Amino acid sequence: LCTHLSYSRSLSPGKAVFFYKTAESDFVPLRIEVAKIPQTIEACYVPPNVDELYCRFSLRVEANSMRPYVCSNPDVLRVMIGLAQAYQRLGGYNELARRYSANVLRGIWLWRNQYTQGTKIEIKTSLGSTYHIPDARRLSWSGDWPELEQKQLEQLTSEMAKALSQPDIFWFADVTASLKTGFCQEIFPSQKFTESRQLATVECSDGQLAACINPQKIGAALQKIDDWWANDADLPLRVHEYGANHEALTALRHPATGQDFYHLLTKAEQFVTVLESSELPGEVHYLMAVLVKGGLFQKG
Amino acid sequence: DANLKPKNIERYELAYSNPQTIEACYVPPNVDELYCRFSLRVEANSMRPY
Amino acid sequence: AACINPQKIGAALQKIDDWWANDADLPLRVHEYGANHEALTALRHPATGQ
Amino acid sequence: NRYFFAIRYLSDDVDCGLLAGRCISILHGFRQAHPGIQIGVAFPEWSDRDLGRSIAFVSTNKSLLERFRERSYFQVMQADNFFALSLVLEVPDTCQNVRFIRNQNLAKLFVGERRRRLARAKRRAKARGEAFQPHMPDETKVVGVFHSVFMQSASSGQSYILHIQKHRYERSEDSGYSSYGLASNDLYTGYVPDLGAIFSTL
Amino acid sequence: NGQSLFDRSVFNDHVFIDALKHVISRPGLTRKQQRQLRLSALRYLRRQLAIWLGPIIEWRDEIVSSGSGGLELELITQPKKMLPELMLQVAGRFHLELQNHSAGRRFAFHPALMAPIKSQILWLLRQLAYLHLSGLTVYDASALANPYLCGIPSLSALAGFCHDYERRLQSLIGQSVYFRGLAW
RNA sequence: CCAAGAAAAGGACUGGAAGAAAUCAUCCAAGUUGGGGACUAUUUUCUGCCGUAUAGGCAG
Repeated sequence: LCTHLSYSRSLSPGKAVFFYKTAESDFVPLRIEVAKIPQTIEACYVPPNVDELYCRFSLRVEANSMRPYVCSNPDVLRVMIGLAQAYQRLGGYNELARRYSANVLRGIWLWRNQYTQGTKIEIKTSLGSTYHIPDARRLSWSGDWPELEQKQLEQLTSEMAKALSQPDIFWFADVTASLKTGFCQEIFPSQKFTESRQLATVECSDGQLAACINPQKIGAALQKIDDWWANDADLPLRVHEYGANHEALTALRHPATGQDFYHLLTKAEQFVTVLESSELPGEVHYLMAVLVKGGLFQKG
Repeated sequence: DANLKPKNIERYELAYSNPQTIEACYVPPNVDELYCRFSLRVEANSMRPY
Repeated sequence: AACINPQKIGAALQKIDDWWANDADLPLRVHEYGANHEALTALRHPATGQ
Repeated sequence: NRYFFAIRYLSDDVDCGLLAGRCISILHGFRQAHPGIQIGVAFPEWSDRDLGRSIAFVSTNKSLLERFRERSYFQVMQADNFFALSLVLEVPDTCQNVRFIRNQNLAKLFVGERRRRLARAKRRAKARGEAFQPHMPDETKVVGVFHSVFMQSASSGQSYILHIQKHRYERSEDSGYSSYGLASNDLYTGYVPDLGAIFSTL
Repeated sequence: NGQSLFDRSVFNDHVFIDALKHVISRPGLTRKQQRQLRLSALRYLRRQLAIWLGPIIEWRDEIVSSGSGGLELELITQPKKMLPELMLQVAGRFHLELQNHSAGRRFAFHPALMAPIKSQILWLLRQLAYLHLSGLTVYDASALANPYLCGIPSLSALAGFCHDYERRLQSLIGQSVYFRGLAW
């Protein structure tokens, strides 16, 4: 290893905002009511006579895991470059793109608000494509998707596979979903972290406030595609260097097992050798996923 | 510890979050374009030692 | 209001130096010792005479 | 002209909101056996931060209050060293009164209440034959401090919360207590002495 | 003085390090063997725990009996009855002291040593929970010892004092009483 | 049983008068802080009647 090594993030959303349409104007925000009772109570629900609620966010994808942002060691750099390319030319970006793409179309980024009478998801991109999932309530992590839907997963996978692997393509997606709702259904936006509770909003250009979901909360949902441990797929974990599992309060790739990122980072010379003899194993899939969610890998 | 002994930490002790305070900046909803501006002056001042 | 510092704009404008090693590559910010921040090194170390 | 007795909780881990609810339920059951009675509930350890670890009952009929004290629940809880009980004695003549009014208006702070109110309003319009055209209020309200008591429904499948406020007494009219020995904002006037005094007895 | 009151070398004993290894122990032996090695290690460590806090307890007893602001100074100044409640804090500091030592990096915060250390500390805390004439004042003493010398009053006068004091006491107590020496 | 034993330093008092610290002065030249991130969970707040009513009052 070496003293300085960093990657930046290769995939990121902006934030999500809730709103509805009227006959008089196209963008009316969903608002939150507060009573000072400081120590307050507050509430948010769809108001009477609005039949459906809209949620929207934007996504940029960048081929930025091909090269270290900073590296202080010429030998570490030579290897990391050789590895990313050794992988790229055998495929594998398709696999990562398939996993990311599946999560967008499924709709899990809606977290606790998935319980609707029918959710429709529409996607537009900067290359001129449009995708349409008429009903997002039925698509599993594991299983065969119904016809015409399986197909759009392949088409979206292809655009993203490119966005992740070739530079100088400026790829944007614009994701809007519609929630068909109940009579006065409660809505669950992001909460504020404090030292009673408060909810998060954003300001509109006209001064009104609106309910929202934070950027990283959308992001945490998209990248939850780690099921390469213990030969038991279950449900996937949010990619983490130690395999953290918040629900059970544990860690699946505890350093004690030799299965964490840092042990694996030191075997790069051996992986490149294998790729040259090539089948891609779980060990290199994990590593590539972490490099995409870049951060500090230092003080070796 | 020096890539040698992995530290004593019990499994559950790493499932905890690490809170932080940060500043951030985002473009507000419904703005069509953002502008950036600056001025530049150039002087013929390399002809002679200050 | 959010801004970009004067010398940060400046560092970008003066990023012009591909005269070393007879191989242009990418240009460096002009520096008396040829510093290269991305690689944490220096291209015109006094030991070279350059 | 007034008699009382008090109960204190001995355990440091006691949940006041859960436990207080049982004493009220007993009072209610007693009220059902003998409709023509009046017994008030007081909180002599009331605070702005919490409800307190003690409860007291106040009335005017000594012989009736003794009968209440003899209810089996209280006797069991004492025997197992959960409760400390006092005897029935006369209320001191040197104190001030408080109301302990309960406020159902606070229900409107929660989504479930608004949903029910509107569902009824829609249906109610059919008699009028006009289109359902509801009209909502503004974004800011101000309310006073209140504490919660956990309550079970009477012969049904529900549970809910009682919201208690404390008002200072002002004298007028004649009295009456609600089924829970609580006061109402209107047309249910009564009061209790604020016996935070002489509490060294338990 | 702003300095640590803790022992400067209780952790410099190679036996201490061994003792820890023995608490951690090993399979393959009989119950009697394991218990004998274990208990011996614990007794040793018990002593070390008493030594480790030694100068600290010494400070307390000396100062409190006779008549600032750091917790290792203030929490010991408090009532002995309170001391048992400091067990978790002491145990914490203990691991830290090991963490800061060249050898203790192999042991500090190891799960194996948790209960042992805590139990022995708790025990210790529960356990924790010649004629001397002082303050004499003389007015107008003769500072001229002999016609040749000024300074400390003549020693012949102190020997004198010891004896007049002895005679007065002897007339009060029926038993023989005798003064071998006198210090100043 | 001490270079041993005993011991009242007291009473009174005018420091005063007078004075100019001043003139002069150039701190300058160059410069990238940066990379990553879940505040909600074994929650307690449901079900109705009167009132034109998301107002105000009520039983369980």
